[PDB]
Amino acid sequence: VNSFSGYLKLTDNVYIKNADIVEEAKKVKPTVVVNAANVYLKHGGGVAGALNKATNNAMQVESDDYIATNGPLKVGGSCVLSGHNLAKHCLHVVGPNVNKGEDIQLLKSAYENFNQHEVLLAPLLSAGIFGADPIHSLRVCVDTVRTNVYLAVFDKNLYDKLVSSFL
Ligand SMILES: O=C(O)c1cccc2c1OCO2
Repeated sequence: VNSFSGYLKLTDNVYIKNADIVEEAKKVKPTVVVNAANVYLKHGGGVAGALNKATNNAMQVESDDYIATNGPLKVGGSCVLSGHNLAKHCLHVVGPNVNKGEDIQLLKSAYENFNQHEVLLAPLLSAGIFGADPIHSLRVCVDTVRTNVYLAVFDKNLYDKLVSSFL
């Protein structure tokens, strides 16, 4: 049993809810929240800007030190950093950004990072301002992630379309 409430069950391991991932993280304090990161960990907008704002920019300060030491992530890659006030840990995952021309096949590699964690609160990778089709992102998630993933979908309209169209 875990703390997640109000989710619709899609599969054995994937759950979905219409929710602001920031408000959800603040309520649940999950072990792992996933950030929709870029390779520079520049948390300007979308999910990353919202998560970082909720940490009062502490996420960005920590991220800048990580990049100064390690250099940029790979598209499809990840790193584990602090969850600050939102979670124990933040798994920063880089899905391909279609609005930069990145290979959508890298979305499966991105979701494979989730399998290193037993339970996660996450957004749909490469959705929103990363430009991918969220229906596709949900299918890759279901077909890739084997650990227990609680997906937060901010837009109610999109949430209802994802549920209604789910195979
Ligand atoms: O997927 C998004 O575009 C998004 C952007 C910001 C915050 C969020 C989101 O979904 C969960 O909560």
